[PDB]
Amino acid sequence: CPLMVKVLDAVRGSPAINVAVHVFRKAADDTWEPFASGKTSESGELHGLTTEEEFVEGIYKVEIDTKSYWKALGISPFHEHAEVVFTANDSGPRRYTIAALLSPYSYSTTAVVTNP
Amino acid sequence: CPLMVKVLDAVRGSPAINVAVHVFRKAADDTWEPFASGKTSESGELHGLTTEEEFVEGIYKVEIDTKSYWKALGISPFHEHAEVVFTANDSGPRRYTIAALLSPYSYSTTAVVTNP
Amino acid sequence: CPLMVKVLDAVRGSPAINVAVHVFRKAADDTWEPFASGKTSESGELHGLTTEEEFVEGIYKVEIDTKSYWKALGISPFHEHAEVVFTANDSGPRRYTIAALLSPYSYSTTAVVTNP
Amino acid sequence: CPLMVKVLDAVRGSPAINVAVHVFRKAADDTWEPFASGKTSESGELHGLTTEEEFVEGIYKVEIDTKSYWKALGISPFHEHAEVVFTANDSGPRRYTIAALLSPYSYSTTAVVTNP
Ligand SMILES: Oc1nc(Cl)c(Cl)cc1Cl
Ligand SMILES: Oc1nc(Cl)c(Cl)cc1Cl
Ligand SMILES: Oc1nc(Cl)c(Cl)cc1Cl
Ligand SMILES: Oc1nc(Cl)c(Cl)cc1Cl
Ligand code: NA
Ligand code: NA
Repeated sequence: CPLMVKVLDAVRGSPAINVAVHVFRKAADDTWEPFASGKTSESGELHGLTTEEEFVEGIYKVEIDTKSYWKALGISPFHEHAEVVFTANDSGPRRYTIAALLSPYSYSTTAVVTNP
Repeated sequence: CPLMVKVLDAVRGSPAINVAVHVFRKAADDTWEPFASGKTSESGELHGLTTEEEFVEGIYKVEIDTKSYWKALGISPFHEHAEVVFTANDSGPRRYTIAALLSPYSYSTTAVVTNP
Repeated sequence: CPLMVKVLDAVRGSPAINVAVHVFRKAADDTWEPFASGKTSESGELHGLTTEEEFVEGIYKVEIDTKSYWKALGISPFHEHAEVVFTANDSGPRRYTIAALLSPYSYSTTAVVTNP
Repeated sequence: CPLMVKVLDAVRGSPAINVAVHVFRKAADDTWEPFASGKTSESGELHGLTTEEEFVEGIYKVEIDTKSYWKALGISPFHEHAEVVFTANDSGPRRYTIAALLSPYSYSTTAVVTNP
């Protein structure tokens, strides 16, 4: 698991379950190419997006579909989604956890980067 | 003012209005002495708490009555209050803004310390 | 202004000054069109981006050049930029403040939407 | 583990290791009685503070010693500590995770409450 996403709900005090996440990687022509996608589990975690072999150097975009999450709960939120954009693996392989804390008009994101 | 407090609501995307705020100063016997208090305005801001003459170096505590705020909106929150404890230092810049961003099960706080 | 952007620095406890901000509007073909831009002032604020006449309903993206900000302080940051994507809706209140709080490996953003 | 504390460092993009945490419980005479203490591990987590039997109903204060953490790293931070104050177990036993994200002039805290 070189790439993991974890999402929490600041209104309910709970993991954010069933949040859709789409990952893109910037291509040689400067467009965002689809790279991996999934949804958070009952623990708010999304595991298994990619592998060490496939997760090469690049600029990645992790799109967290916060609007779909809030609307599936019947609430009207402010943001369309949360985008986390970063260069990965430029000094060799690392393990990345992208965490997000969600409210209807606010979110926070942080990264935990470790060296295996 | 040397000290200003600003409170925001992450659920509704609005200032947090009519929130009670109490400021205390640590006394020599390690107890908290009342220092100043008020309620946030329509902009979420509380001005006029103290003066330069009165705001000497020391340890201060800002207590924000977040539980009453959420209950008046019909929401059951997690925290009893939000407390911000810091040292005022004359070497640093002269004006302190204590900002807090509120959700039912979370809050964040940051200090903006500037010189006019 | 109908749209204002404010950026704060969580490491130094200060406004984030001279941060580049680009605003885009989603066009009918799903591409991002340049809409407005500027640099934050000494207060961390960027005023005057647009007018009521120009700021019609639609999807907007605010891109904050956080990577350049940290590099000019001699700090290597995680994110390429911070992006805030939202729908402007005439039914809601009239003035939007997009606030962001920056650290090298995290950021938060909140929307304060008010009526004068 | 009915009570767990997790702490992250937003400057380093890492767990906050070796953070001291003191938990207090409000006594019948309205004072804060020491309840449990410990320090975060290499994963930023603090396990084993208490037991189901001992973690009765009450108002608890979780004090996270952020100043000692930053100073042990040679940095001068703003806050003395972070205090998280909440009523626990008022509707029967629950499991509580208190999470905190730290920067020198800012912190965020959230709670995850689950029913075993
Ligand atoms: O396990 C976890 N990991 C991270 Cl990174 C956060 Cl922010 C929160 C939790 Cl509970
Ligand atoms: O957590 C926070 N986030 C933002 Cl965006 C602001 Cl302006 C202030 C705080 Cl304390
Ligand atoms: O003036 C301010 N405005 C906003 Cl919107 C935030 Cl989040 C924080 C501050 Cl200090
Ligand atoms: O402010 C915060 N932000 C994030 Cl992303 C997590 Cl996981 C936890 C907290 Cl307290
Ligand atoms: Na390289
Ligand atoms: Na009860």
